[PDB]
Amino acid sequence: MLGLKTSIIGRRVIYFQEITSTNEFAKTSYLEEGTVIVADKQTMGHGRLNRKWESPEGGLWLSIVLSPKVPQKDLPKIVFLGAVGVVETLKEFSIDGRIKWPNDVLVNYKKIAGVLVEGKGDKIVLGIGLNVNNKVPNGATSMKLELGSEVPLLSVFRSLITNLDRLYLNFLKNPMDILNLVRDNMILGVRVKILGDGSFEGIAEDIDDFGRLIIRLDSGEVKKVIYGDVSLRFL
Amino acid sequence: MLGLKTSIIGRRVIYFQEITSTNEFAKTSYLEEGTVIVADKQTMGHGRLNRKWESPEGGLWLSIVLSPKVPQKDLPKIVFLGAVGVVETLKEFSIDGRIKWPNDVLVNYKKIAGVLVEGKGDKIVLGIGLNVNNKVPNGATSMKLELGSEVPLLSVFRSLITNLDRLYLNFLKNPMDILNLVRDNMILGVRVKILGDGSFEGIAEDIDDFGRLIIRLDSGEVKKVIYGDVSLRFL
Ligand SMILES: Nc1ncnc2c1ncn2[C@@H]1O[C@H](COP(=O)(O)OC(=O)CCCC[C@@H]2SC[C@@H]3NC(=O)N[C@@H]32)[C@@H](O)[C@H]1O
Ligand SMILES: Nc1ncnc2c1ncn2[C@@H]1O[C@H](COP(=O)(O)OC(=O)CCCC[C@@H]2SC[C@@H]3NC(=O)N[C@@H]32)[C@@H](O)[C@H]1O
Repeated sequence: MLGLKTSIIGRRVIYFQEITSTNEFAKTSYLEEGTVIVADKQTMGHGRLNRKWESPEGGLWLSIVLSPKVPQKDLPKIVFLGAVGVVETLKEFSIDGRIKWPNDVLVNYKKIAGVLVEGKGDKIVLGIGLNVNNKVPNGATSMKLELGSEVPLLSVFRSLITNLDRLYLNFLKNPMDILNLVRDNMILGVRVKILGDGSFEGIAEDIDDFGRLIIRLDSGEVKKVIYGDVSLRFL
Repeated sequence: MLGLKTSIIGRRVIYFQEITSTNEFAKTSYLEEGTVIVADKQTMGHGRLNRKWESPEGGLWLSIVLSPKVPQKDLPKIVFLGAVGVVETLKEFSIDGRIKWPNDVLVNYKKIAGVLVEGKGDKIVLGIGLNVNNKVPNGATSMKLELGSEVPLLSVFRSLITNLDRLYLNFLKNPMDILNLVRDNMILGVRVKILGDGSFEGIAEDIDDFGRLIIRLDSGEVKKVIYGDVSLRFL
């Protein structure tokens, strides 16, 4: 009854009034590629590790099952598909979303969305949490807060699914294309602090051909940060 | 992201762009009570007894998983729950539908919806097909044809699920209530013919406490028609 016209993402949609976590349900259940798991609220939503992701009613909490047939070397770029998809949807609603490498979307440096990709073999789960009309924690913002008025959640869902399907289809044929879109929508040219096994500061210059964040330290040393157990902090 | 407020029916919804039959999928898949299976189009939609149910885009094709902890005796009234639900939704949209025993909903004697209940063991599958914006078979009708305008399909879905949840919750406590609702919304006092072996004709007087159609033959003989492979023609 939703009348989705996408090719892969959105072929099927499983909606829940409440769920523990759409990413967990998607990882655990036997699902077809393109199936979207979405819930009004999550009781055990999580980000990066197992850090809690606030998922109250009013936001868009979903996960997408993917089985990309592209080269193994390209797989790490799925998180960017989610971030760019969110940015494109935000621009459709006239909200200035910008990507904070590697998985966050900010509006005036406040976190409006987070992307979490989890994989086990050939099955990849793309999770996206976007604050729409819900209350948010400190350090965050929402579409409603930025626009000053409520936004139809279903409209945001339709927009995002349409964008993700297009991005995913093109990723299958041109896996390098997404990097261009990321660079064009990412926060760069500013000082950042990279937190991981230790920490260092420098200018976030760009992302390379593998999506690694290129940082120029003050002494001129160039470091390449790869996606993993590393966080980014703006100064 | 649908924000459904129902108690049981609609706690979970599985949407398909395309499916063979929502009833078949509901019967062969483990699903919690209240799960709704809905699709934009069915390629193998079917009716009460070996007949195809045209399910093109624009219509509302869905199935609901139920597991009524009620006496065996009542199980056969589930079809009425669907029929009455459709009648209530149509009324909300300014359409006067009437029930043609035992599972049809007509508008000015033109079929606008059909109900199909299948008990395959543990669960009971309540299937409902309602013509909204889709093209229909000759002699049939749709909400769009009745209103002369495009009706938002999702609004019809929301309305119907809301009505069905209420009817079902009440049914679990007061199983006989549905009968009078059917009587007040069913086509009675007219002549009908029961086809097949032992065929006969008479006036459809009412439905009894078991949902059987009570027919008065011209001879004065009274016959009770049960659910099943029954074919009924208005004379
Ligand atoms: N609603 C919210 N908006 C902005 N920040 C939040 C937030 N809820 C919690 N936070 C904070 O932001 C941090 C998020 O950590 P990360 O940057 O590593 O992590 C992320 O940004 C990934 C979040 C993915 C969420 C979606 S919801 C659908 C799917 N199902 C799930 O269970 N997860 C995914 C936490 O440390 C929190 O303190
Ligand atoms: N779309 C339509 N609108 C009105 N009449 C139709 C129609 N499609 C077919 N018909 C005719 O109406 C009669 C219907 O037969 P019955 O009275 O036995 O049967 C019914 O009316 C029950 C139909 C149930 C349909 C739903 S769709 C969701 C779920 N998934 C399924 O596969 N089925 C259920 C047939 O003899 C057809 O000629």
